Amino acid sequence: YFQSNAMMNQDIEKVLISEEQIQEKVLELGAIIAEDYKNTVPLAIGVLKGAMPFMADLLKRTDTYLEMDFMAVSSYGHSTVSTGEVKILKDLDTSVEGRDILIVEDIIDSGLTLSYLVDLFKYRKAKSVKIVTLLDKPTGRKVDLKADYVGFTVPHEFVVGYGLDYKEQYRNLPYVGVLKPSVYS
Amino acid sequence: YFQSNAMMNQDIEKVLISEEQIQEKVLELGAIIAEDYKNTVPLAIGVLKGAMPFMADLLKRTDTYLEMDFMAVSSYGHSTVSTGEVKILKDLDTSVEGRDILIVEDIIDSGLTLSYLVDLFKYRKAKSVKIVTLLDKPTGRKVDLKADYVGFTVPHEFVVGYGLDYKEQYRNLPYVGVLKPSVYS
Amino acid sequence: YFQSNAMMNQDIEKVLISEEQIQEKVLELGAIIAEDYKNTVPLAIGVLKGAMPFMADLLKRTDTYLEMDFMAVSSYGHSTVSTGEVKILKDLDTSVEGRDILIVEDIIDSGLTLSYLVDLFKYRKAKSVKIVTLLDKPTGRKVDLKADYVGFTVPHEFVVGYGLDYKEQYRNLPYVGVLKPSVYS
Amino acid sequence: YFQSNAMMNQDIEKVLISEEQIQEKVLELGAIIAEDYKNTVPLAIGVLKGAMPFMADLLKRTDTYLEMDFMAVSSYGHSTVSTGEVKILKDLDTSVEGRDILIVEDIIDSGLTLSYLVDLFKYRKAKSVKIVTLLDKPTGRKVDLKADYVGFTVPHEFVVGYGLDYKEQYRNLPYVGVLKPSVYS
Ligand code: NA
Ligand code: NA
Ligand code: NA
Ligand code: NA
Repeated sequence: YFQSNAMMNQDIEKVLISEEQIQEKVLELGAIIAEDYKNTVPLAIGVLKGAMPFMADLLKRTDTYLEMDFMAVSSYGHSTVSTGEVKILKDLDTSVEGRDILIVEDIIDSGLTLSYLVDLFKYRKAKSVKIVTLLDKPTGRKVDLKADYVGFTVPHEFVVGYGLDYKEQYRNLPYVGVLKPSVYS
Repeated sequence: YFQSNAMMNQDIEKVLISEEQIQEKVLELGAIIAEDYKNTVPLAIGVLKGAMPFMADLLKRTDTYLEMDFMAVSSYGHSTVSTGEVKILKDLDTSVEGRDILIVEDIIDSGLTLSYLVDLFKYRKAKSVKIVTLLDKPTGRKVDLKADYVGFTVPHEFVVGYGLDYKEQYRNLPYVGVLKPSVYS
Repeated sequence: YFQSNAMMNQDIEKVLISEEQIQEKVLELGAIIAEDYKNTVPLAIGVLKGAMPFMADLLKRTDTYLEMDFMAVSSYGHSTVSTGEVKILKDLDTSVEGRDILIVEDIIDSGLTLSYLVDLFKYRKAKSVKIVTLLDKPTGRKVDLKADYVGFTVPHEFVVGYGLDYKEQYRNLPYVGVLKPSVYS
Repeated sequence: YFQSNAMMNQDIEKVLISEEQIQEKVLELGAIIAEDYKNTVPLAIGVLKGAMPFMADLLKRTDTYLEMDFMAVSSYGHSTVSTGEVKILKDLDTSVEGRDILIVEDIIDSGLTLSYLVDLFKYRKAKSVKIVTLLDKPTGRKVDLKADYVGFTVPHEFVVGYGLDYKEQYRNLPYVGVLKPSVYS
């Protein structure tokens, strides 16, 4: 009976999106974004913690002047389930007024919290607000919200990796995998 | 006479560390850290915003269970320049007590800020605190502080890219470059 | 020649609003607010740090069920002076949606930051947003904004005390005084 | 039958410490503190939200130069029930190094949170750290901690008022009362 050190791959049912697929797509989106933001320096924002790996790869493949920033938010309880209103833990380091804001996200599902942030930025007089998401789960929507750039449309699979976690782990996987039912059931 | 949109490359005097060099070193360091933390899930933390690109790539090449978190800090004025004490704007999302902390940094120069945080984590009863930095400028130290893992030891260059900025721009370059004198003086 | 320890009163040229006046006005305002909010538990919010002494005394003389909360904000520089847009350092502990918000302030001058907060709460779907200020300098307005409750309308005086500071000192005076010119110039 | 508008007093079993007692004590503590901090300008800190009414009254009865500041913290869960380690939501606006810190609190019960903050300030190189608390429940201690100034020693009563809440309400009472079992049972 061979026993060895636990590896994350042992918890993965299958690879939904490979690292190779991801890099191919990041290269595509970054080129499109560079073209679309040619003239101005936008503020590319990521909401911690999920967006980090994608935002990092995407922006280095986006050949244009831009500024990066980040926000941290937390839930107010069941009221973060109605309008998506969240508690701001860390706001942007610079003002939104007159800026072209690009929100970089790992996945859009219910669309609630991203919807709340987009309109908060429009309230703060952003010149524009657009969203680029690596993954999109359209059947999950609880409010209408269409991302401006989408890497992949995914079905209702329990996904982890490339920013996506299960109990704060797995975010470091270089691919998006489907977690075996055993691990979370 | 022909004009057109500006490109970041025009502002770079030379490439100090190529994207290929960074990737080779990230692979190397990822493997070493995975080996060192194979029997425990450490808390890998990055201090916004410079550490992101490196933290993303490094953790992707570190095949072990681990948790990610982030801190945001700001200067208290000259009392930060003289001692490292910084104002915490976003604290860790989880407790430090009993955890193995791994601080991921882009560059260590004076070492003041990092030293303040290291001893803050020790005050909070961390089990261990280690530091991995992509770049190390040992001649700049104002306090004794040696990184546990170092990608590159750099000389006296004005650098930008791969997280390093000049007036908040250039962090998205996929390499570490030397900025032309004209741009900052 | 006799010297001794310094006393704050030495720095005050004249009492503008005495402790006796403030207390009489707080009693009056607290009774009005209690009547206006008798059938609802409003969320009374103070923006740190100036509003504290007034908010403590006001709410104590307001005999009705209510909840207290506080926000902390900082300036974005020359982008907070022409919009009022400020950086949120500490957001409310509870959601704004559907709540009657009562902002307690020490003084309204330009009305910029307060106007930004009011419309922020309306963006957050507050049921109502009202403002009670101990002092009002209407001649300083940079935006149209009238408080719903005002203790005293003040002229063009350099004031300190009862929350108002000069270099973070004097906030503990139990009255509002005019600072001797010597101290600030 | 006779039904009237709900008043907070209807939820109060009895008044444990009256407004009259509170003011008499604040006057005493304020005079002692002004004497103890005669020569220096201490940084008087309050942890939101409970400390507000007391800090407000106490500091205005403290006739000495001082700076006020505030912190906001949140629990990490069960790990905040061992060392008292908490998540910092709002840190001090100024540095602690070399400052005489005076923590103003409404009540010390387990002593966990305050013990963590006191030693955090000593870690940040405060010149001194002392505590003034309105109420003290010494039998509640889970860690050793004696306040330097204490208004009243209270037994194990479910208290509300003068900053103390029950479901975020009652903080505005101008006295400290014992809540009727009915209300919380
Ligand atoms: Na651009
Ligand atoms: Na591990
Ligand atoms: Na009410
Ligand atoms: Na003093």
